[PDB]
Amino acid sequence: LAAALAQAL
Ligand SMILES: *C(=O)c1ccc(-c2ccc(C(=O)OCC)cn2)nc1
Ligand SMILES: *NNC(=O)c1ccc(-c2ccc(C(N)=O)cn2)nc1
Ligand SMILES: CCc1ccccc1
Ligand SMILES: Cc1ccccc1C
Repeated sequence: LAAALAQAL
């Protein structure tokens, strides 16, 4: 999940 969101940055 972290990566799925972190892709924004
Ligand atoms: C949410 O973005 C997210 C993505 C990927 C993972 C995750 C956890 C563990 C592995 C892995 O290969 O573990 C082997 C011990 C890969 N991806 N978690 C959360
Ligand atoms: N929000 N995105 C990031 O912080 C981020 C974007 C892209 C990458 C990344 C990592 C590794 C490669 C590669 N060719 O090995 C390319 N892009 N990391 C973080
Ligand atoms: C694509 C997720 C990510 C974001 C920032 C740094 C590394 C990786
Ligand atoms: C590992 C991680 C966690 C939360 C936001 C961004 C990144 C790259």
